[PDB]
Amino acid sequence: AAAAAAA
Amino acid sequence: SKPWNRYRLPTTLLPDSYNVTLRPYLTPNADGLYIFKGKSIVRFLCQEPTDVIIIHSKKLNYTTQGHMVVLRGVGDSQVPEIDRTELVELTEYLVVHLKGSLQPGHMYEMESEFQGELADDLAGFYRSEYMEGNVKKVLATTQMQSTDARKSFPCFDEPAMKATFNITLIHPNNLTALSNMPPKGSSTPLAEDPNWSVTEFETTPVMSTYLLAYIVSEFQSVNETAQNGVLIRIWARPNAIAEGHGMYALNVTGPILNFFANHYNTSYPLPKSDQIALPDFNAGAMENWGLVTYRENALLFDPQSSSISNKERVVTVIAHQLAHQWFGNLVTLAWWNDLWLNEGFASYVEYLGADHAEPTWNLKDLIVPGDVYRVMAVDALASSHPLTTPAEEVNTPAQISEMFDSISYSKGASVIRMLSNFLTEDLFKEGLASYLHAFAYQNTTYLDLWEHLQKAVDAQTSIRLPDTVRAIMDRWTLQMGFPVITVDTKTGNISQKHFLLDSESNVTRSSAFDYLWIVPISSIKNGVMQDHYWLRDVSQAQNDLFKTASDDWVLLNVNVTGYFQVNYDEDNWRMIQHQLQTNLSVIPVINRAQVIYDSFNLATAHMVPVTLALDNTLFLNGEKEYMPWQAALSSLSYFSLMFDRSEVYGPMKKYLRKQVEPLFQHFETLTKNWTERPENLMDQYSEINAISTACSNGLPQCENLAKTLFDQWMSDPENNPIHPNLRSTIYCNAIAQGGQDQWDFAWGQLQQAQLVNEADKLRSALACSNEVWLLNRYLGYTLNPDLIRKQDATSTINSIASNVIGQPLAWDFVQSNWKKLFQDYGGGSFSFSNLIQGVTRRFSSEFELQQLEQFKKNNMDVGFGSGTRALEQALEKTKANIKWVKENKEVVLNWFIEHSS
Ligand SMILES: *[C@@H]1O[C@H](CO)[C@@H](O[C@@H]2O[C@H](CO)[C@@H](O)[C@H](O)[C@H]2NC(C)=O)[C@H](O)[C@H]1NC(C)=O
Ligand SMILES: *[C@@H]1O[C@H](CO)[C@@H](O[C@@H]2O[C@H](CO)[C@@H](O)[C@H](O)[C@H]2NC(C)=O)[C@H](O)[C@H]1NC(C)=O
Ligand SMILES: *[C@@H]1O[C@H](CO)[C@@H](O[C@@H]2O[C@H](CO)[C@@H](O)[C@H](O)[C@H]2NC(C)=O)[C@H](O)[C@H]1NC(C)=O
Ligand SMILES: *[C@@H]1O[C@H](CO)[C@@H](O[C@@H]2O[C@H](CO)[C@@H](O)[C@H](O)[C@H]2NC(C)=O)[C@H](O)[C@H]1NC(C)=O
Ligand SMILES: *[C@@H]1O[C@H](CO)[C@@H](O[C@@H]2O[C@H](CO)[C@@H](O)[C@H](O)[C@H]2NC(C)=O)[C@H](O)[C@H]1NC(C)=O
Ligand SMILES: *[C@@H]1O[C@H](CO)[C@@H](O)[C@H](O)[C@H]1NC(C)=O
Ligand SMILES: *[C@@H]1O[C@H](CO)[C@@H](O)[C@H](O)[C@H]1NC(C)=O
Ligand SMILES: *[C@@H]1O[C@H](CO)[C@@H](O)[C@H](O)[C@H]1NC(C)=O
Ligand SMILES: *[C@@H]1O[C@H](CO)[C@@H](O)[C@H](O)[C@H]1NC(C)=O
Ligand SMILES: *[C@@H]1O[C@H](CO)[C@@H](O)[C@H](O)[C@H]1NC(C)=O
Ligand SMILES: [Zn+2]
Repeated sequence: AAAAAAA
Repeated sequence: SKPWNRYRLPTTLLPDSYNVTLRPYLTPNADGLYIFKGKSIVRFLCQEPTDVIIIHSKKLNYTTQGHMVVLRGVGDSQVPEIDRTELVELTEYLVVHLKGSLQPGHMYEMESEFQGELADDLAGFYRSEYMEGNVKKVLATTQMQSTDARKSFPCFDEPAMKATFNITLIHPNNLTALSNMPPKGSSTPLAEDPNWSVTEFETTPVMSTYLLAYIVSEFQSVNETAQNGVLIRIWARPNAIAEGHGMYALNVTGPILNFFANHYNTSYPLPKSDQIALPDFNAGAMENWGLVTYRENALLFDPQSSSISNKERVVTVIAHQLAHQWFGNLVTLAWWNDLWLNEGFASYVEYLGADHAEPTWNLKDLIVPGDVYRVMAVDALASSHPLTTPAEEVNTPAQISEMFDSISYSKGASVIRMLSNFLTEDLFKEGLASYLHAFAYQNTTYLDLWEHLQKAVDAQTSIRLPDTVRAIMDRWTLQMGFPVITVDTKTGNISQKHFLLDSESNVTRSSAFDYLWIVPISSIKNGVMQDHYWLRDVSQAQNDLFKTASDDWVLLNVNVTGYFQVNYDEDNWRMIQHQLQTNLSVIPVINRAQVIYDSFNLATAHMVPVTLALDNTLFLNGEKEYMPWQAALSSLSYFSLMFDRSEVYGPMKKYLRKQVEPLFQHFETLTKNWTERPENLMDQYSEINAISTACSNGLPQCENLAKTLFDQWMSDPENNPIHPNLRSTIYCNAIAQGGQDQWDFAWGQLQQAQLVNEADKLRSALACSNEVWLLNRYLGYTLNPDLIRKQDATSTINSIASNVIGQPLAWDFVQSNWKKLFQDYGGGSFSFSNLIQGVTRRFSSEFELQQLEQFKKNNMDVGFGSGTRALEQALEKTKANIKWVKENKEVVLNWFIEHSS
């Protein structure tokens, strides 16, 4: 699952 | 011990193929229970003789005729008689005791009939409820990740035990049934009741149970056929589709799939790609092979109300899941202890895939603020852990769940990106293709990837390494943390040591390597790339690459491709600073950010003075680009948190007002009086941050823009004149300047908001009022379900708390209403750890510590529950804040006074 991963 | 009391399955029996038929009942019974029924046949092969079948089963009731299963032989194999079947709940097994042994090489079929709750629990086959108009809708969907396939049907539910699956869904005839594979053909009526239909799906490839998916709903799709015939569909609520919200996802999917097929040198391994937007899907996204699930705000995009960061989030979350359709799904890591490789890889390549779809955006840069510096905050702690975990320490579902963390994802991504960079991408891609082709439809460990990368290294002569791929990566995967690399530019001496933010921390986790790494070190000297260097597993070395004349400067770790931070002697720092002051464009934008990120961390660790870090922000008055400003803002938010109620704040504010004004002025012109947005993403991001920084630091021109725009909105409510990008700042600042007219208008807008992301901005902006009475009235709303959603309650209180004026009010509110513990910890867990974290965040005095202790002195009944550990963290954190403020207040005050004119 998931990520992306914001900044 | 008995095998049914061990958490890992036996290796005596291996599955070949499954038939599974599921039937969700989307109408509750006369009691409000929703159920699904199922029937399954698993065909498996005996490897070693055994008189017991152990298969996973979780929360299923069996209604099979006779025992819980029927067992047959395949072809002309004989089968032993069943002695008994039992359920062993702890290890989540169905256990079939036989009266004789299964025979090596023989195949057997095991049939079962069963049912379970179609719960509101996001696990296995579950239900999801949402609203369409005044109508409450219920759909059935799946989340098998990690050990929940067994909650929907009995199966050998470990990722290496792959099989083909023939899925059939029985569903109301006016609903659509989706699964991993296309339907075999049109649905046919269920003979026992033609209000139901039967949809059969094509056989899956050999695959893992955790990647299965099946969905019954009223959803509709937008579609495209790629040139190779692959059908691409985006599924969502009918009203979302009709609104066009699925279009951006549809736009990027085709280009992302094409990028990956080429990148992986491997055809997309399925006939179709479905992606589905589910309301309130809290797992965020899951890479089910051929049927990827997303929460709506992750997949859907509304051009008229969504910001650019929103668009960035859609394209990268899509690239991430699609990455897995090869890496993870086609080739699967054999056990959960290697989860980091799978999620780390996707977390890295999501930027590559997304960059292909949006090539003007420079998306690849975002891994640095988004993953590298993010994870370095937690990996620079004594309480961190290595990427690697021995397989034999990961056994239970709870242990498996613990694999899914920041280290696995973000450090995984950082380390893999470092690896690709030091190998070069071409060479990395060659090993990657070789790995995928060798292990297609099978399972691997991380050592298999290293082996294939080493094969690529060994087949060429250009790239030379100081050791094997494995030996190098072992330094980054078998031990926790990362080094600070310190350079003395007068000698060219270079050292490494384990970097901890807390210089007084005791590291008790031992390393097989004594916390020494083998480190790839790129460098730039006077704006010119130098030869690449490897620091070997030594504490100190020397090289002339890092030796300068006092008019020269050197800067290590170009683009922060290496998973480390860099310190220099003070003279080199000043040279860098001078360069940044006179011609900044000579230093890559990512390194302009790095100088800030690293120096602030180094100051925390007492490796430079805090004034040196602050000195590194001085160039920002001439900085136009997003990242270096973001670095400053991320590093300074703690300063603001500690000092915004103190004498330090005016000078800080004035300093920031000074630094940001030219950037504000720049965008004023560039945007033609804020009428058109900058072209590319980085520049849009920079504008957002500039407006935010300007307004929140009291720049009159920003305050004026905010007031004007909001007044304009208020005179014409149906025509919002504020571009989505700027809404959060404009709304917040305007409400701050205004009174109940602005507040009541925004509240009205909140109450009729259709879109979650607009509602979020409004909720956050309403907390920006500078009227005590409005904030207290707002707090009084947060516990009313009619006005503020339950799921949004603590978020809202937290936003009020982050307002300096709202800080005492929110803190009083929490202490006083704490007895909403015997009300929200038995109906809906209610993120209490976040609330405590948020309202106590500012505490930095002995007096505030005493308040927190005095408040804690109510352990007598009530307790804290989910935030019991969060309170202890708040006390430790306050002591750390107290100490930091005492060490830093005087020095910081005078630096800001000195530099705000
Ligand atoms: C799922 O469906 C597939 C496809 O129809 C079945 O595959 C057949 O299985 C037997 C081997 O046991 C062969 O005789 C056929 O050649 C297979 N067909 C194809 C197209 O591969 C598979 O057996 C089914 N799974 C189960 C559990 O019945
Ligand atoms: C798994 O399901 C498949 C599909 O229903 C079964 O294969 C069918 O069996 C029926 C008889 O019940 C025949 O009419 C068809 O020839 C089969 N269809 C196909 C596409 O092959 C299969 O028998 C099931 N597996 C087991 C072990 O029962
Ligand atoms: C996987 O990679 C190989 C190697 O690059 C590709 O094969 C090459 O294709 C080009 C045609 O554009 C030829 O000029 C080369 O001579 C080919 N090399 C070899 C060794 O055959 C191949 O097309 C790629 N396959 C996939 C599925 O992406
Ligand atoms: C897990 O993966 C390994 C491969 O990494 C599988 O072992 C291979 O099986 C194939 C046939 O599918 C053989 O051609 C190879 O020689 C095997 N390699 C080995 C044993 O090292 C293994 O079958 C998979 N495990 C399970 C349970 O499926
Ligand atoms: C450091 O990162 C920058 C991106 O922030 C790289 O610059 C890009 O490089 C490629 C090819 O040279 C171009 O497509 C981009 O347009 C470049 N952007 C800019 C602003 O130059 C740079 O090449 C990286 N440096 C190293 C050594 O890898
Ligand atoms: C499973 O069985 C138990 C009683 O044995 C019952 O409480 C439960 O409701 C059953 N669940 C379903 C979904 O049939
Ligand atoms: C499907 O049928 C049910 C029962 O009549 C009804 O509640 C529902 O609105 C229908 N949905 C669609 C999409 O036609
Ligand atoms: C999808 O692509 C079309 C064609 O380029 C474009 O006009 C449209 O703006 C895109 N939709 C979104 C929401 O970006
Ligand atoms: C630099 O390294 C050499 C090599 O061991 C050592 O003798 C010298 O003292 C070091 N000097 C400084 C200033 O670090
Ligand atoms: C700054 O440096 C870059 C790269 O050397 C150069 O192209 C540019 O002309 C310089 N600008 C000024 C004002 O010195
Ligand atoms: Zn993932």
